Amino acid sequence: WMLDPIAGKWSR
Amino acid sequence: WMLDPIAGKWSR
Amino acid sequence: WMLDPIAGKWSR
Amino acid sequence: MIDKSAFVHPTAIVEEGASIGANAHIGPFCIVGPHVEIGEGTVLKSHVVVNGHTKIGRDNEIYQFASIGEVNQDLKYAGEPTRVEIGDRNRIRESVTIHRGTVQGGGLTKVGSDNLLMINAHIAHDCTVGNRCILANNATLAGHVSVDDFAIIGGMTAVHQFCIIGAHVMVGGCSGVAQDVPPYVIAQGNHATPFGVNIEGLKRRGFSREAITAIRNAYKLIYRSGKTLDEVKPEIAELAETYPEVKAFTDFFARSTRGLIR
Amino acid sequence: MIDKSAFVHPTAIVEEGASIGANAHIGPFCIVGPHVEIGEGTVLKSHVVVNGHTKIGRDNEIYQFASIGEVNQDLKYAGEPTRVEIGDRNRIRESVTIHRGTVQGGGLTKVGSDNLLMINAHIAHDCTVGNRCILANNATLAGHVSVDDFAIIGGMTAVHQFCIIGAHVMVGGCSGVAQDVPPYVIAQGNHATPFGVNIEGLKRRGFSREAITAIRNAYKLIYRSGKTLDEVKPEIAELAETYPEVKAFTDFFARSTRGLIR
Amino acid sequence: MIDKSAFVHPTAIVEEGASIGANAHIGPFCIVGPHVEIGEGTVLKSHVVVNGHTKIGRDNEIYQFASIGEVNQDLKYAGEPTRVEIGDRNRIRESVTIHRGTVQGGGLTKVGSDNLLMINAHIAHDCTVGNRCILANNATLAGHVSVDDFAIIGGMTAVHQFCIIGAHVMVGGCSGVAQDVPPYVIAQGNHATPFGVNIEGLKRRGFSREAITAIRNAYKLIYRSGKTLDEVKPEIAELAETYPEVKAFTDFFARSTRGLIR
Repeated sequence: WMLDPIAGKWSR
Repeated sequence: WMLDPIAGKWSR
Repeated sequence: WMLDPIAGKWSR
Repeated sequence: MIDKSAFVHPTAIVEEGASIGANAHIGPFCIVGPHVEIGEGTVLKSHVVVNGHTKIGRDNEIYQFASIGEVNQDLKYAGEPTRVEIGDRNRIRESVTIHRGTVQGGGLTKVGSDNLLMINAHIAHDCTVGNRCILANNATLAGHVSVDDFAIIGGMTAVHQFCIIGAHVMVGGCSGVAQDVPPYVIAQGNHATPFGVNIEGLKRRGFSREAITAIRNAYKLIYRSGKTLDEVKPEIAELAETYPEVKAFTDFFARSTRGLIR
Repeated sequence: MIDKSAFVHPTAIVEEGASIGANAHIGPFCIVGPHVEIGEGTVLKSHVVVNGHTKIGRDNEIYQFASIGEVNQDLKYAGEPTRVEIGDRNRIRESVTIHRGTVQGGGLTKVGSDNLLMINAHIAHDCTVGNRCILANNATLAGHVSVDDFAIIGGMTAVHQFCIIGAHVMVGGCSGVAQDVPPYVIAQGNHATPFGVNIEGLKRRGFSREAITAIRNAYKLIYRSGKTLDEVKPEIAELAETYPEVKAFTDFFARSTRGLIR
Repeated sequence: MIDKSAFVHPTAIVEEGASIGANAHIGPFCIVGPHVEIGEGTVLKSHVVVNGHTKIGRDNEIYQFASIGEVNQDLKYAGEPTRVEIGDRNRIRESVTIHRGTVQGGGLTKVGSDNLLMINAHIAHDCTVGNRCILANNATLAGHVSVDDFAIIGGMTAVHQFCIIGAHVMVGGCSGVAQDVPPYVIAQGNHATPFGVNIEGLKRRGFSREAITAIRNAYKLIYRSGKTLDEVKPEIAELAETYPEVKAFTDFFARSTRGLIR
């Protein structure tokens, strides 16, 4: 999965 | 109208 | 009391 | 090569290979890397770092403590020769960061012309910013984000990876944008939701009364009709046959990958 | 002129015309423009840009990567010789930005004395910051904002254009302040709303029990009585006849242009 | 002393007493104070300030406009010789600030190894950051904060003084963390609340199916059982007897001073 550190999430 | 870019608005 | 300027509070 | 009419401050470091245009100004303590091209009349005030494979247009003003073309923050990036392109007449303010692309994201971070990038605005790898945009203080575009023409992104707003901010959009301050924002829309909150049409923006930019009404009608189709997007797409395309400004919705729908803010 | 007792680092650039006071310290890689006045004992640590028509007082400490007196971010600004005034004993931290005024806004950005401006705090054109204030990390004052004495603005808080933050106010972190905040009030949220009186602040600053009670009573008139502001104004003025600390409300009401946070 | 294999740019200022390791690189316009130790292979790109009693490990990359070891923002700090320790292989991005400790807080700000500190991340006095963490753009740790191994703190998030962010935690962007976050938890909002277990993080870091289920069961004890923390502590300790990954909860409970986010 893609990490989006700015959003603070692992993308679903 | 006045733009407030920090608020992200056109002032009413 | 402790000031937390980042939180913007006086700590209880 | 450095044009004979360019000014390079004695304290600046311009590496051999850099291309500096006519009447450009490289201020004190700037660093310009060997793969950088700086266009005619562009000014680096002082304390600016520009590196990577980076092409900057004409008449830009880049303020102190900005970092342009730098290695991006993607953990996948491994030093590949990716690129930054910046157009003309941008005002790029103190501490702005514009990072190079990743191979995985297409190799290019792009910024158009006549933009105002306010203090500490961030343009991550693989973003595309159009023309006449405003990114307010601390506005942060995560990787792979598109910001279309005339869009205004409020202070401390973060746009999540892969999202599209449509043309003439107004994003309120301290928002978190997790999905795509259709053109002409006011968006606010965390996560950001729609709050009608940016009527004042359309007025100021010369949109006709008929165009604004049509745009409002398209907005209502998307958000008020109660129908799914697949149902309303042909209705919007139908409407665009009379009012060409409505075609912006169609073009946006074709690019949208994260669904619409609602 | 540069006072004989001032230190100017060999790498610093102080332009002819700048006035540098006794025992001031201009650190490495600083830039000081020709219209700048830096007062006795003021320290620019390193990598500081000070320009424009800018007067800075005594015993200030200005940290690296700060930008003081710089061209503001107002799209209306066109290079007019506007001003910045900064008082004494301010601690101005890394990456703080303080921008010059606009002609339209009165020509002056002003900061008082004994303030702490934390990392990346922003003071836009035409702001007025009083004395003994704290702006926490990334606190952002939009154009034409007033922050009165002793006010504390939390981390990542944005104050919208023209708003007044009253004396002894506490603004919680990550707030968005869209209207005026009466003195002595705790404000939080986006948009910010009131959460009672800053009792601890008043205690620490030597306010009497009677003064604090009166202030709480005034707060209740504004927010609990259910009356309009026009109704409660004379009641507050009446109360101020006995407790002079309450006059702060009256003085604030006279300046307020955006209405009160509620 | 400066190792013979270190590079120090002619424009850099390395003060006598600084210790610069083998194959380190001190870029243009950097300032390194006399109490600084910079380890083997560490790179300061350009325009970096490092001062105070500050020890930095091996193979770090520190980007332009970062301020490391600087005087902290605590109004109680009075110039005491407090410290910063930074480990190995950290990527410390543009405008990051890492401040020295206070005597009152223990005298030390500490950062481990293999961290990514994104643009304008702030590590205040007396913080302790572990290993393999990510602090996203504008992430702000107030004084005395602990961030445990593998934790990720989203963009524009503020962690309030004294709070603990547990191991493998995911904090969503634009959050305000006012209490302690147990290990393995997803936290978001202002004030931040829990939204289940960071399952994807545990997967990526090699946690077994059994360990993840046990962790989820512990989460349910804390947040779903309806019992108080004192009631569930021995139940969690009981569970940890079979699944040692659950012991992280126990160890965290012992350190927690501000109560748990709920």
